[PDB]
Amino acid sequence: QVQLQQPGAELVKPGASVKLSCKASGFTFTNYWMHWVKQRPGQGLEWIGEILPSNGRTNYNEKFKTKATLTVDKSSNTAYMQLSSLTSEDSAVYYCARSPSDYWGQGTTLTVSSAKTTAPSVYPLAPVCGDTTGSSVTLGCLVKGYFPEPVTLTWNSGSLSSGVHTFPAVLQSDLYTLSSSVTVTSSTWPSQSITCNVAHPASSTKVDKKIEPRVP
Amino acid sequence: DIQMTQTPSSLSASLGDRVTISCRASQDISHYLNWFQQKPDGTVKLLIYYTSTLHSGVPSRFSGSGSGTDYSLTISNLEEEDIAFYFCQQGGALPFTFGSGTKLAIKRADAAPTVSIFPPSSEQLTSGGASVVCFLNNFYPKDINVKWKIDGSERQNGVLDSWTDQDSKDSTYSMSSTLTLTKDEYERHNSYTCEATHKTSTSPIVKSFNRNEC
Amino acid sequence: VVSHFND
Repeated sequence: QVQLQQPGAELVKPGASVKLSCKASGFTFTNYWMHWVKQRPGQGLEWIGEILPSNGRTNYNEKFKTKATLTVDKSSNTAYMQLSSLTSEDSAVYYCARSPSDYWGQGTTLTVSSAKTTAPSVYPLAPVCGDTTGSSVTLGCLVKGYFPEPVTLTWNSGSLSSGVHTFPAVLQSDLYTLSSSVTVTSSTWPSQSITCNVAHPASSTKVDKKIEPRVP
Repeated sequence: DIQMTQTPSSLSASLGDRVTISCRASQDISHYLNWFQQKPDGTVKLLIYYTSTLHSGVPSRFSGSGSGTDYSLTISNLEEEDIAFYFCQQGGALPFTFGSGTKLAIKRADAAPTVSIFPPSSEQLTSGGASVVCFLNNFYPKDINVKWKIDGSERQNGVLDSWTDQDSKDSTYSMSSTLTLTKDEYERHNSYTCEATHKTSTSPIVKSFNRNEC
Repeated sequence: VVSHFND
């Protein structure tokens, strides 16, 4: 019922502006404050400000005053937040909310980068030749230098799914890098094939890297 | 602005345990203290407002208390769906402010990391770089240190770490640590080692290889 | 009962 609909994500370039939308449904937002909050992984949560749709009254966090401009559209029951002069400092998840009897949107992940669509390089991860001993063995794929997210990584076309660890992508430079591990029984590999399937939609790339033993 | 001090930042508990999270404000906030819960998919819900009022649909195991500057959220008997990130917000004065959060996780018994080190591929070497990676898998607790050594000397630049969230099945944590060098730098040295330092052992778990074996 | 003083 009470819902606040926000777009999932947007990629914008530094210096541009962005107008984030927050469409309310299940209630008429006239007499509710519509708040905006910024969430970026290191830093905590920061309240940007709120607007009251009925008379447009606003209360801002001084820190965000010409970064953020809040408006409303009464006919569409929609709240907006424009972010201008976007910098890397502005990449984050932006939520909208109502108050009192608060409900929050799902949040819009905004990325501000001037990086260009780069396909990943997929490297095999296998123990130095043989296998550092044991009952089981761990393999892997290192997916480096792509943009933008995401990359879809599977093992043996989804047939190999348990025993896998696929780490969150990390931003090194302006590009992304991710890694994934699979642990199998030692007797199974090499004997049974193990290939990592990498797909990078943005660059419309699909790569299959079979993991086999080699030396250095 | 009113600063909110939330503690603890992290807490592990077992299903059925009582859990208490606290927020302290630097000024009186007149009972306007709200507790939010956030799930990994980024969903956020307001659980409790005005210190102790449960929002619509919140289960009766939740409750809040406090006044003045000192507030608390309690879960009498933890359930799995409560494993989440919690944060308070004072609503007693503008601009509104948030506490720093409490990551509530599942307690399990310590488990040493399974450590694996991997040499650079010829694919990467042909392009001018050399990445050495080490997986520090399925360990508990969450604090863990990885140390990279080249030729026995410590190496800090060029390391890129990533951590999984707590596993839904074994409650363990995993981490990826990648040391990236240029190919010519990688060719100037011989031994490459990762040392995993975790509370499950007094001595680090060390994995290494020499531009050379097998 | 509300979540913020100005609600």
